Amino acid sequence: AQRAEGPATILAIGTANPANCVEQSTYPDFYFKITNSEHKTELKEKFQRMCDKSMIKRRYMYLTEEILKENPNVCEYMAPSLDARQAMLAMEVPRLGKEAAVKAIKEWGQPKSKITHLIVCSTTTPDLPGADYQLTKLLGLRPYVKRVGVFQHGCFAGGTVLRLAKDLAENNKGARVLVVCSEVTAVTFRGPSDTHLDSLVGQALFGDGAAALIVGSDPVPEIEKPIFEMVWTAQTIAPDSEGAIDGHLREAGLTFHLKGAVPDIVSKNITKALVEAFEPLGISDYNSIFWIAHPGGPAILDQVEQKLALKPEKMNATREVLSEYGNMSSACVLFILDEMRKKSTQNGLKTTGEGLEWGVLFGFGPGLTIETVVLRSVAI
Amino acid sequence: VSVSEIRKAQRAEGPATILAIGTANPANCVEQSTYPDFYFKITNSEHKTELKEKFQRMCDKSMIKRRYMYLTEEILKENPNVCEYMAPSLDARQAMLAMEVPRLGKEAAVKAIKEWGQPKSKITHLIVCSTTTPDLPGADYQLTKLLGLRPYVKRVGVFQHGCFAGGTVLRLAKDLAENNKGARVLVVCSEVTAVTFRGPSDTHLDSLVGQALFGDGAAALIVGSDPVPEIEKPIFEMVWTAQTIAPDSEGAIDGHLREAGLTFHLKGAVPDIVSKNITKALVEAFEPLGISDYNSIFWIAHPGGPAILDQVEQKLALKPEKMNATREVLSEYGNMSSACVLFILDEMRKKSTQNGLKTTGEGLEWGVLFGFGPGLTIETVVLRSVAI
Repeated sequence: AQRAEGPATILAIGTANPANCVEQSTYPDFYFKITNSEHKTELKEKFQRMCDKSMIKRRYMYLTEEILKENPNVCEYMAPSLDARQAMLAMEVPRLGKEAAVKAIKEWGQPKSKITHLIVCSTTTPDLPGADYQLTKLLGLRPYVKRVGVFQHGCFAGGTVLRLAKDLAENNKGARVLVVCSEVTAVTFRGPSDTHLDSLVGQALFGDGAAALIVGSDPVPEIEKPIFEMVWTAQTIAPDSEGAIDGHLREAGLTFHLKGAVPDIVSKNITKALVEAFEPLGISDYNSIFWIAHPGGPAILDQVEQKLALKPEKMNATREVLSEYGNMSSACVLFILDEMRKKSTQNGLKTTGEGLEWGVLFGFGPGLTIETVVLRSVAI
Repeated sequence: VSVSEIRKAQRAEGPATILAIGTANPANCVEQSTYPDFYFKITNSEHKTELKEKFQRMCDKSMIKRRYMYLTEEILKENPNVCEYMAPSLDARQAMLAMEVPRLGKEAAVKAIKEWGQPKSKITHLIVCSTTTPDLPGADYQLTKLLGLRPYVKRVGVFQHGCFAGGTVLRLAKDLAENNKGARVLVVCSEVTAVTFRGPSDTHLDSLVGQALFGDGAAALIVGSDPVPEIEKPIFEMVWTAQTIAPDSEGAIDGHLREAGLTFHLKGAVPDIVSKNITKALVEAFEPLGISDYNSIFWIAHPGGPAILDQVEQKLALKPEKMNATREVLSEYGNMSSACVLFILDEMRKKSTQNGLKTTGEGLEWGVLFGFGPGLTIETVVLRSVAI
């Protein structure tokens, strides 16, 4: 009587962001000023076009004007600054993650002493113990909670944590898994450089945020309220994409090397992933399922939409999150699930999935990995 | 189709079982008896006569005969900051790990797959563990590339967990294999001291003890539920798992990844904390089985240090033979972090076969595996042996 009976189900969702709201319209002037680069006028025009095409209205950042003034080495492009950044991360990642987790637990409505497993995900973690240990302490969870830390996986990790939570919940009766994704740009922020150009795109897209979930099989009637059910999962590496998205954790912090073929590679490989997931269910109409896609950038969304001839409405929840929060790495897809279920309830639809039955969630990231998670909605 | 019908046809049936084990170590073998002279010379610290005496004592009582290290005198001579106690050297260490962790891990994996005997294309999941990883993609990606596994292998990287992670990967493999029909999980723990090696300091004796104990190595396993009779060959079966944090131990073992690489800091007495919390971990795991005599089960314990083994043995009044397998690995390889407990499982099963015992667990039926590490974490895995 140790294994569970039904499908792993999402029972709650909560999110959080740093208090500092940064409007995109005025970021270019701010960015080039704080990094003492107002004189490279031309390079500011390149960044100007990147922000105008980003389709982002605002982002939230732990890094404030004061903190940047406190750390000149972080404002240069490549200066020794890892130690300073690790200190910021050791405090903020767990704090922001706790804020989101508290809201998820409140929605769930059960004692925190009932949480049996914990999965914590962040692009990087500064020490040993990892962030999972820190969050266990800050939330006051059972000392014997089973922990798993997911670090340096990157932008596709929203799918990864769902994939892990599914097996932990389904193979253990009574198991209730707290999942937390917390991302903070203190590890990636740096000054502009007309040489390292691709590093510039991250400064125009990346933002801060955290999202938490409670996942479990065999929901208790009325006491717990299902939102979405997980059905099948997969992970794969796109062919001829090595180096498409690289990252290096060094003494100058974390630097990225993402080329311009990214949008092309993702969209060209999206069809195979969909067939692998839905052909077994006899589903061929991709406008008949609800969508959740990691908004790595606007181009990825435009080409997937064009490639499959999706109605513009399919990418709505995804584009709404990109517009109001920017690219929060692993946390994005979880924010999108929240936006979709809230919007559906708001407009009086019949299911948490915009009134539809089946859906799909995609994570995209380093090693040009594509994570796929098939979902099913819940009535009303 | 309904989700219910899908779930029913998706799950596996029996308990996760270890089907093969393989290990590997760097080619450079370092004798312990003469390490003090070697270490103080390469770090240009021969004028620290008193400090060297202390280190000689540490090495003499470590119960380690030798270790294998990727770091050689030639490499050390090319990286001057790596020889200092705390100088800017992370970038150089990252380049070393980027190559060695995946290379050493692949060597062990090839041996495990050979024993298993089945196509590499049938591996559905991959778990790679290492104290740290230098880039994005993580080491799990590189191993997949080096081995040529199917691109759709489901991967999970376990980084910055530490010395207790040997238990962590078994705990994860248990759920991945048991909840997915046909799943075959390749598990790899690869540890390289290039990330922790540093010069001696008379104000950081805890860092120095680490220089006397840590060694390099990798271990690989194939784990799966529902073994094909007479084709696949079960070695050990997993029964139950647990993880806990010892009370009042925050600070006992901590590491920091910084510009000077990875450093460790201790607080209190680790051996005492482990030995005082071990009985409760055992009672909770074996009470349900009706076992109170710990000399009646086979043992696998993370050899963090010789003192932990001595105190555990004394606390439970174990016969000398109980720790044979554990002490053999500590003696022949040193503390290889997460990989240790996996080397011990291999030693125990090989010796049981060699000396004619009736089960892979020294002729006994039940056994236990313990992992100890940062945030004073204790991982417990209950095991059942296999006949002959």
